Amino acid sequence: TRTKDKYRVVYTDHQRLELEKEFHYSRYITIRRKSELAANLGLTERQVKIWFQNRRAKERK
DNA sequence: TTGTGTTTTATGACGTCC
DNA sequence: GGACGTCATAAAACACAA
Repeated sequence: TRTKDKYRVVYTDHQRLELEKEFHYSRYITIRRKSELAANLGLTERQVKIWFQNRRAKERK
């Protein structure tokens, strides 16, 4: 769906920062918010979703 | 350097929506 | 039969004592 002949892609610093800020604001992301964020950062909704899931896991750990 | 231990993307499997 | 949540796990990329 995302993966191809780039197994995984390194997110820019800026992107990462934005995501972190969003996470801090709230740990779950609304569909609308997700859509906005993907639009404004050059990532797919799906990518954003994945990231949030990862981040929650990380927090738990 | 460069091993090697850890972190970041990403997936399928399985679970719960109030 | 979707959407999103967990999780164990693979592989690329990084962090950094040695």
